[PDB]
Amino acid sequence: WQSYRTRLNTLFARQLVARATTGIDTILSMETQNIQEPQLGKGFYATFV
Amino acid sequence: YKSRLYLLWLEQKEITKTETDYRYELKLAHIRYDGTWN
Repeated sequence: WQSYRTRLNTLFARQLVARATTGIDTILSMETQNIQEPQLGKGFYATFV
Repeated sequence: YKSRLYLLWLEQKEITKTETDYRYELKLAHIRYDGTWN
């Protein structure tokens, strides 16, 4: 949209499948909630302090 | 694949060309979290 990129889908579940192999206890862990997904097209991350 | 159990298999379909020949297809399926299959 203009210069904006809005994420529509997620790969979270795709990765969750592996986490899930140890049961709920992992699924609901904080660590699981920190799963990362790929950036939206060409671009970069930067911290503007 | 990705810790999920999948089955991968080959099937043969008999098709009239008369003469007979066969089509080959590969199918893949997996177990879902509730134990059922897709």
